[PDB]
Amino acid sequence: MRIYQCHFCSSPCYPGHGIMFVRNDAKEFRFCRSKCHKAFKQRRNPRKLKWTKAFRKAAGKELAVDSTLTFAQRRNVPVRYNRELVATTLKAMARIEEIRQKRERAFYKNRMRGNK
Amino acid sequence: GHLGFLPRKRAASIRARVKAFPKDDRSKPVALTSFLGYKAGMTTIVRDLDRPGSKFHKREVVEAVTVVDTPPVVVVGVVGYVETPRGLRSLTTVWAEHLSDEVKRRFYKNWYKSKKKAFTKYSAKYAQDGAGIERELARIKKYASVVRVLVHTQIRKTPLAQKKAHLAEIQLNGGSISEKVDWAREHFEKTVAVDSVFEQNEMIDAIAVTKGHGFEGVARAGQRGYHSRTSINHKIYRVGKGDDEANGATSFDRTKKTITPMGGFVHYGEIKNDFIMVKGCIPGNRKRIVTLRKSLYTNTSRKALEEVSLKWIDTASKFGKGRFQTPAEKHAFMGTLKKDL
Amino acid sequence: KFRISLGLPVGAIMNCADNSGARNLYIIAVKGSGRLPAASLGDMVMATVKKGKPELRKKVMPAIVVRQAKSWRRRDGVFLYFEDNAGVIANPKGEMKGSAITGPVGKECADLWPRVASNSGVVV
Amino acid sequence: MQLSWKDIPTVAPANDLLDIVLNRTQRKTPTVIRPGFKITRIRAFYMRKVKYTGEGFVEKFEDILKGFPNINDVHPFHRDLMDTLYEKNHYKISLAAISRAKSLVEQVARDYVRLLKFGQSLFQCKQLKRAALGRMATIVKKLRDPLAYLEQVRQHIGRLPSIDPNTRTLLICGYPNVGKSSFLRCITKSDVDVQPYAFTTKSLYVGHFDYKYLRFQAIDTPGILMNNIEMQSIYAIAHLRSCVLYFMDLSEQCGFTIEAQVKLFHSIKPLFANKSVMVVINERAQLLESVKEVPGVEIMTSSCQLEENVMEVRNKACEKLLASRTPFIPESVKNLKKYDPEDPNRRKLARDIEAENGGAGVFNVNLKDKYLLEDDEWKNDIMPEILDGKNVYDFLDPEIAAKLQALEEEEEKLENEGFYN
Amino acid sequence: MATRTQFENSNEIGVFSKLTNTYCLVAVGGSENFYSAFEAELGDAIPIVHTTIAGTRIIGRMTAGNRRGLLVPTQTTDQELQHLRNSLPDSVKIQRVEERLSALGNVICCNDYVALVHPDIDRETEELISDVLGVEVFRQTISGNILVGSYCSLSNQGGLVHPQTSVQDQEELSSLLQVPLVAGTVNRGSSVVGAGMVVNDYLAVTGLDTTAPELSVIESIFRLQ
RNA sequence: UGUACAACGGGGUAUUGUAAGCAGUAGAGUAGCUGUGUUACGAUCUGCUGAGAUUAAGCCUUUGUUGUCUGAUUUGU
RNA sequence: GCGUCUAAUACCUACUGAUGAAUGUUACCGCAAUAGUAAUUGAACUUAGUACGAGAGGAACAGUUCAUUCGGAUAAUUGGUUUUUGCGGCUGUCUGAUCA
RNA sequence: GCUUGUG
Repeated sequence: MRIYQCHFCSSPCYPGHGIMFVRNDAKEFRFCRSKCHKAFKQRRNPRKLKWTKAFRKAAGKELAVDSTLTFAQRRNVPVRYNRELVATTLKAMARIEEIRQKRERAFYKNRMRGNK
Repeated sequence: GHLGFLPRKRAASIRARVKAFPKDDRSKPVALTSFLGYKAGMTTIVRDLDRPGSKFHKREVVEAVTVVDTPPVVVVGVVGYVETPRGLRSLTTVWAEHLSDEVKRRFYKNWYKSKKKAFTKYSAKYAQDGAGIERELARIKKYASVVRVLVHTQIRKTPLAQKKAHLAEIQLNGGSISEKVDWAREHFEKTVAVDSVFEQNEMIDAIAVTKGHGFEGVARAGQRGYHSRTSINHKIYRVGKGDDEANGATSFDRTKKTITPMGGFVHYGEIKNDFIMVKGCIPGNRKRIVTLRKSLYTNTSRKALEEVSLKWIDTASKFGKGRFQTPAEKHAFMGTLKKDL
Repeated sequence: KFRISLGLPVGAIMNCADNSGARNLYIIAVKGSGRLPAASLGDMVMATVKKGKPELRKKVMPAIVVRQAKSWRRRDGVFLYFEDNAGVIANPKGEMKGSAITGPVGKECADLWPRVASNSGVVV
Repeated sequence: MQLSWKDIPTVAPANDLLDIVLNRTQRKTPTVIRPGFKITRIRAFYMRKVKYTGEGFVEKFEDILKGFPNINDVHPFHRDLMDTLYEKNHYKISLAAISRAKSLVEQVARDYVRLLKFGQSLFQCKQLKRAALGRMATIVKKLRDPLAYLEQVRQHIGRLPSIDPNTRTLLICGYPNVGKSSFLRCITKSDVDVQPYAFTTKSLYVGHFDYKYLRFQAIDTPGILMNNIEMQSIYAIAHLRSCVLYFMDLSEQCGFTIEAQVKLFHSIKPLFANKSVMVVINERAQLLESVKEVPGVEIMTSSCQLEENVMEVRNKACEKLLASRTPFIPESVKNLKKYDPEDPNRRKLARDIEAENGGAGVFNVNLKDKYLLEDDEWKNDIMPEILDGKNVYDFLDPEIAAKLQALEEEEEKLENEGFYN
Repeated sequence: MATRTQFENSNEIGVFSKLTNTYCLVAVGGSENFYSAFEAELGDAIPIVHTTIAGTRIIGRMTAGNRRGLLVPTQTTDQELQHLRNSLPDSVKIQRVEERLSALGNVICCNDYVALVHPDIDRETEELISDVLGVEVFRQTISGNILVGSYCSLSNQGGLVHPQTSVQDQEELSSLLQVPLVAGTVNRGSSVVGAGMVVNDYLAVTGLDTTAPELSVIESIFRLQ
């Protein structure tokens, strides 16, 4: 099983959900619920839609770049199985979830300061 | 249409009684021939398909399964049957004297108006020095050749706006009927867990009333739906437990998310008690009582002997085009919002 | 041969996905399968070239559909579809007549036709 | 297929064909009619029955004609073979009779269809239908002898050898069963007896073998002394594009003298001497050497008691007919013994293991313990691949111990300052 | 060493399996006899692993590589990659390659020392192949066919080039690879030798339909004996 | 007359998509005061604002507010 | 029994549906005389390149895996489908002006 | 108390 961010909305694409498009350019475009796929069919730019993650990241509504983003890179070269490595990765992911939540909360607080 | 299922009249009652029971033997331990449950929505399942000779051997297969609530069932009585030229005849019935309020309500159409005298006199009679019950048990044991145990579902443990319990007879598949009544003595007022009867990878058949529609237009008008239907070769994928976490977890996913979809099931509540997961669909809509049985026959085929390898269970919100599996994941992906602060 | 979503109508014209000199295929037969008949990805169908060199015109030849363009449920759950209908021409034994196949090639079709996969440069 | 004719359908005996056709037309066509039926309805009923019977007869005759090949147009060699096995004129007569019977049946059916339309009574139409059916039956019965002849010739044509005269081949010839029968029995899988009596073989036995990966076929001549067998052998020697291997006997085998063999060879010499002849022999030998004087014949003494030498003769005949940075090999490969399919000590292949467990059917093989690891004790792992909605493969990598420490240090460098406020 | 085999009554051996001087890969088809066919001629000398690419039985033509390492297309799932790594010795490198196309086996024709790829292949793909596999990369085509990987086959002892390859092209390829090259057919006149058969420095596998002349030509060109 | 139920409200899940209004240096274009030269009008843009609205008439939950719990008839070995 | 390029294309009664007096009342459970009855055809690895066969060609059962047709069911994912006339925008456009 | 295959 694999999970990929929607090409349009960047939302997670769980197995058996959404739809995929194979244009003549021969690359996989993963899509979330129909709404965004139909929006893509209209050639709408996700970087300009107010309600999509791409615009928010580009517009700076949420933290555009963070150190935590580099830890979620899909490794290309395979790695030999190791139970200790699996457990350490699970612990690291558990800690990274909390760290990312804290950083996102801090960024949101630093963005809502304009309400004062 | 199929002439076999004609006539297409409506079912006699919401609950479809078991037409036949699995063959009986006098060597195996006593066990329940069938169990009662309630249809609870549907969900997707993805797992590796270990099947010799198949094109997708050792591959991943995505398929849909239904979820049926199966709260622990409690025994309330036993019915004995003697053999006669005119078929089986019920000679006597017994009760445990501790009938719950739910089963008492089943005998009344207007509970609040009633004085609630369901088993007061019977309860007093049972409270004698065993003469009024031991004699009946001995008579049942002496003559009865097959023993059926009366049980009902704990409706109070189900998120349904119905206090009325469902009472149906359950047959025993063996046990040297002397030992059948001995086991019944040891199970009066007790509850039988789902895991103590059924198990994963076991092939079972389901009998229930399918979705009804009403008047509908053999080139003639008539009733459509709401008929008893039996579906066989239904594989049990996951056996749920209502006394532990990780109900929806797997050795692969190993997440602490419950099987209940985000926001709850559509037109149904939340599954917290014991539940059963079977591939395909059962002929019955949501909030519908269903019964399970072991196919009435010994299934030695590969589809039966094969062992499931559940990898991941979908729990996204069936309410609309749900995408997030757990509230924590949604919060992490979406982040804090004006609602939080 | 696992079931896939059909939808190709009889008489449909699909682009020729090989450099054999043809550009379209006129499907007139659903040979190899048992009501309104229809073709599907990976199915061998006899067709006649409508647009192309005169040599290939008016003669029925076998063809294999490499693209359907209609949404179908893959056995792995993920739904996918192509941009347009396409097919390739080959002999009844599966030997690809075209030297090379162009455009996307269905994974399900390539798996069931090893010769097509060999001559197919773009799987999926 | 020009080299075989086993596809011919079996011919139906005189009575069998008529009975089969009558039953077929009776079963398919309607059967119940009444005198009160409309005249047009009875007309259509009888016309349909007669037409169906006629079409059945025509189809049977056409199938018989199509199956049986035209002797003239098959091949000169096959034509001569058939003319030796049968009579060309008689066979053509039978074919013409079949064609004429089919044409007469067609004409009678058409005429009766054109005639029955003017009947008045039901019995008149019934009598006309009986007339057509009886005419067809009489026409069929007139072919009682040719039908049997066709059946007999079909029963034999289907078992004739399918030789290809165009491809390279070798012919063995000589006096009846001088020993060439043993030569054929040892040069090819073909099993032929070598009994001492003259005509041990009564047909052109054929066998195939491969030399230098080139396909070769050999034909065993029954014998040469006129007779039909002798004519067939002569035609096979002449028409076939094959060399002829004459057989002789230095011993008393077959009870024939060398002089008789020499005389026969000289008598038949003119029509095969130019085909690259070879002579095999199983103080009169001086006269036998006179054959060496012929430019195109060579002789080599031998015997059937040492039939292991047939390979040398085969090789000679085939040659005469035709003339007319270091690699990376692991040391393990160069050390492991080659697998022996029958050695009791041979390693048990995965095929045997699967068969013992139940084969590729009821039993499914497992890949556990097959993959290498640092430790084999913990081989049993599930590889969750997912955790809290995040793919493990996006985090499964070495050195994570230092990355986690660095991340914790970075978090500590901000928690103390309360930057998250 | 030359052996005749068929995978589930299929003649295309080079499609259902990938074989090299250091490892061998076969499909996961229900017919295990295909694995036993390779085991008989190889045994435990080199690892033989059941594997697939995106669940396909065409792993042979979906992947390309040499003794130094193996390459897989983007369609290969991470689970398949980790299974291959676990089942493949660490001495052999594994590296996923991303391209518009997916058929790496048809697009890359290479041996233990040289590689021939699609002229318009990804720019970084040539560097990745040179690094992981340690072989030269040449943007060239043989027999006027774009799919060099399937049409042609290369090894260290020799190479069976397309039967229609010109004499000049054969001479140039032999001078570049420093190994003999001869044009011929396989699998009873099958022009796509690479898909029909696989070959290494010490073993050759061909379809059952392969006629005796084709087997002799394969033995001679690769100098097995 | 109590895990009783109804109507609202809150929370959970979803559809759509950034609201009425406020302030601004971001500001087409017109006027004045000849080089954001300056200031009024002012198409739009920016932050509040993944904000606002809907949310069961056949979704889930309920601790919060609040109301109800008695109207006639029939049935006998 | 089942189909008929594929293995092959030789004005009232009846009706399905739904009420309904009855026997001491009501209610729960169960048996079944009875009327109907269903699955269907092919391919795919085996066994096989074995038996057979000079060759060309090429068996079958036990077991396993798939698809067509016909029937009973489900919206778990996708499409259809919208008086949720839900949301946002827009056209003519009125409440004097702007929201609504 | 008609009808069905051999001029």
